[PDB]
Amino acid sequence: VGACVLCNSQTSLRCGACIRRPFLCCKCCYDHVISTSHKLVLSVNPYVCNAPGCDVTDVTQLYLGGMSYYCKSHKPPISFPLCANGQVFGLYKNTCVGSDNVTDFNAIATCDWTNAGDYILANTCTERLKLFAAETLKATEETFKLSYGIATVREVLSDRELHLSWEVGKPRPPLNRNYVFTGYRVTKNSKVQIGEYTFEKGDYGDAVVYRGTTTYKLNVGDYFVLTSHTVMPLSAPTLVPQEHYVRITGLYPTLNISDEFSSNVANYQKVGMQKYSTLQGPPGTGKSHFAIGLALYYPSARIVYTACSHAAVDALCEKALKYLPIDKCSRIIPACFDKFKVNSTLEQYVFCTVNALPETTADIVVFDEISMATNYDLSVVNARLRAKHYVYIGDPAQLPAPRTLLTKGTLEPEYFNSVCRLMKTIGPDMFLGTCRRCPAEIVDTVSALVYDNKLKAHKDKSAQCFKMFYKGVITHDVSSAINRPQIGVVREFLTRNPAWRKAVFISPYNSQNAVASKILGLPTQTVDSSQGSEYDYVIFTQTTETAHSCNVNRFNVAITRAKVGILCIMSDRDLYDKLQFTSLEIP
Amino acid sequence: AQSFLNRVCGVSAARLTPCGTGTSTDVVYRAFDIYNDKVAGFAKFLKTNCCRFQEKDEDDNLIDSYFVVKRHTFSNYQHEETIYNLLKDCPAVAKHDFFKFRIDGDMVPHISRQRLTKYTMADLVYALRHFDEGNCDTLKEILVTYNCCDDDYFNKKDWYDFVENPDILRVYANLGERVRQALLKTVQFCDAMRNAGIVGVLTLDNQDLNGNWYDFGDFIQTTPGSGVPVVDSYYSLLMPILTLTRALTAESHVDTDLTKPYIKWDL
Amino acid sequence: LKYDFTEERLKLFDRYFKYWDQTYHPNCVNCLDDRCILHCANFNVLFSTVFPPTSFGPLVRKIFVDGVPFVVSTGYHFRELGVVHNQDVNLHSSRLSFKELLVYAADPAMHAASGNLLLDKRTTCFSVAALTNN
Ligand SMILES: [Zn+2]
Ligand SMILES: [Zn+2]
Ligand SMILES: [Zn+2]
Ligand SMILES: [Zn+2]
Repeated sequence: VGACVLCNSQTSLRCGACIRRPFLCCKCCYDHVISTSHKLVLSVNPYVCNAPGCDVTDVTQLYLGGMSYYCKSHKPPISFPLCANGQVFGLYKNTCVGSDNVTDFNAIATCDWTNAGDYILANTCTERLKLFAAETLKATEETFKLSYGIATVREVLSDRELHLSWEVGKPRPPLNRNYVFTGYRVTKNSKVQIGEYTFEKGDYGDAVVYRGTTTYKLNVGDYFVLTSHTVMPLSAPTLVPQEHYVRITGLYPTLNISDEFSSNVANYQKVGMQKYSTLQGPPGTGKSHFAIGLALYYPSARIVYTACSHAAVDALCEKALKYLPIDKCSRIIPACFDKFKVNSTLEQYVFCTVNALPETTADIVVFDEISMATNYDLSVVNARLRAKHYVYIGDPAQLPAPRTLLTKGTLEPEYFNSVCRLMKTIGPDMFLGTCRRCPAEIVDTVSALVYDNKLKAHKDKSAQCFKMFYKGVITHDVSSAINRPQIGVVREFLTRNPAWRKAVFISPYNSQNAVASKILGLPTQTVDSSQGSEYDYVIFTQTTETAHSCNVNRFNVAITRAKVGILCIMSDRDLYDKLQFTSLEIP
Repeated sequence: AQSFLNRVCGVSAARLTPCGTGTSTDVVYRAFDIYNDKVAGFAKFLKTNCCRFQEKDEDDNLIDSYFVVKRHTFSNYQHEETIYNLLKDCPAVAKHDFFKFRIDGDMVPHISRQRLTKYTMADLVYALRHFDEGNCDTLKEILVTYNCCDDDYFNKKDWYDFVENPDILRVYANLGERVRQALLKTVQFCDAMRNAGIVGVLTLDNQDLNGNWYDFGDFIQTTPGSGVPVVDSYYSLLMPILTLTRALTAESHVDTDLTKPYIKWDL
Repeated sequence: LKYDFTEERLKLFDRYFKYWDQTYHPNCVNCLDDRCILHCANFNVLFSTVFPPTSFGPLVRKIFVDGVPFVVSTGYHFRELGVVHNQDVNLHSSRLSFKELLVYAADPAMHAASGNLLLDKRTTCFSVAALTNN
């Protein structure tokens, strides 16, 4: 009972072949049945021949034989075909108008979401078609990630390296990046979860580093299981309609303009005359400064600082304790940082994530790393918050979401989601003028590279940001990257200047950083998990020159973390000749 | 320095004298039971991070009331504060307090436990299950503290012998009621944890000599009303003391009242 | 809180009916047939005029479902059949079906507990509680 997802016409039927059970009206249901292998349709009664011992389920072969669906073998003398006249018999058989966008729905209902074209369709279809496509993609991705091992914790070394274990013939654990694992500790005869943890590659051979919430200790026998969830039918669209007001509706201007946020104050007015403000936020250039300056700019407006992961809200909390009074601040964390009141929608400043905040409505809500976000979550947030103003902090020239199912082709920075799609068509509305992190060295190169020279060269030319020439001798295994010639090269180069024994080692795959820390001793940094984390001295080796380690935005976000100097060892020349850095030889 | 003392002494009187040294954690030699992968056993140990402040009384006389204050990491601070917030109703929990002091340019957290006892249960258990006449200062102190006997009693030799001087039994008699009270409070506390959904274990070293509890470091959370305690080690270790001190002698009185006649049983 | 009284039943029956040559179960749930049911229920009717009246009726027991406190009924203490305990009782559960919802809504346990104390001086029957404030 409801409006069909292809016609908005009131129907009662759902395709049995589709996992998501989409409402389809008689005309559009018939079209979808005949357009794919969707011979299963669910209604008040499941469209199956309810005869003793029968198995036929297709609506085309089914006949309304009396008060029972029947095939030809089990039909009584009187029968009636359901799948007929281009509209299967059912509720409101007259008012089924039919649809035009049918084949896109069929391809959405049948694509495995492996080719890049599937995601192109997912980001280029109609509104509700895009919503349903995101729903189906989420369901498929969740049900795919349930064929792995149980991380039985054994030989806990210190408070970083539990050393883990696996259940022999099953585990395929991608310990890299944000792969959430929950821990279960068995007490007597009962068992109970502990909390989610991310896990990381870590030093040497099995000293795997962990990190997460649940500030408890750890114990042996607390086996970890890869988390899974359930999909909920989205309601809201990707983005609310945009309208520009003639005045700051519902807010009042500021009584004092702070100097550090004055450059952001020039953008703190137009956030108030439009429904939402789009920002091509440069990597780490005081986006948190913009957020806290807006908070101080509108102290009477109720603001929600939301983000995909809580580590993104970590910098928000840092800048909050920098300037935001603790009294009017909430830090919602489900069962990370908790220095505010937890799970309290009644607050001036609200800190939370996309997975824990319930339904609410504010005046302005900030949402960061919109490049990291997906249109599914971009609609979830709309189905949870109806704030007077929105703002989407994030530049698709920073990082994509890890679409692990995306195997064929690559997704464009605009095609990450809808808000990043308009990041190139309508572009930004405000912009972070002053560069709060990088000097002229990195800023000039990244601005001439992809930011269209709009990033002002902030500090002086570093001249310690060495670019290293190397050809490549690389070896790999099951899931780990190893570059022994590169490890030796960076060992030789690091010995030339002992001051570089503080530069963190960055790696496209954190197992290359693991073998480095086994030989180099420098800490590990994911090129993906690099935003926020920043150091004056950094050393990074490309390991491989492939698109997953040589795309422009990836190394942009990796290099925008170098405050003073970066030791970038690359095996390629597309960026080497593009880079205007200080060129050095090969150790 | 002194402002740290003033902050620690929150609202209850001001009769504190620092047994430690300002911000220095005084070290003590105490009995402990601990089992964590690397080590396991029940024997004496050296406690370090415990700034002890013995509260005195009017006329500057000392009394058994020690405002132990402990410093630790930040995650532990929040975890303990949450858990103590859950269970701050049962009369079996010693009063707690949470704040963060600035000894230097360091936001180090603090945890305050007020009106404790100088010795824990584990000390009393280990004092009798490991008796040695050559080193029995702790037992003498415990006995003289609660008016079990006068200190002059330790001059007549073989006071600690059973066969000679059987009066030693009548001295151990005046410790049963304390153990019975401790058992009652343990039952109350266990009921509270199972009510609010706590999973963990208990040990004699955490309970004072009045029954109050503390040290909720290793407790996890579940769905409320499904918390399961573990008490096998507690009871098994405490078990031999009960007959030795004659804990349950009150049960034969009219209404478990020491000032009441005997229950007149039918023949 | 006492609700068993089996020993007092046996005491009284032995003190006054010593030589009655027949098995008497104070709790009729152990009888062998309806003849035994009547024979035991007769004595039960005699004895239970001594015990206090407030200890008859349903037996409640607080249980927890998905971390929520509930007051249900697990048995009855009749004036003539003794004590009957429910066989299948679930202490902890996540979510309720329709039948369980129905049997819990029908029970007088929550309505009685959530109500207020009532003393009625019009009648002489045993009051329990009220539900509204008038
Ligand atoms: Zn379908
Ligand atoms: Zn339709
Ligand atoms: Zn058939
Ligand atoms: Zn009978």
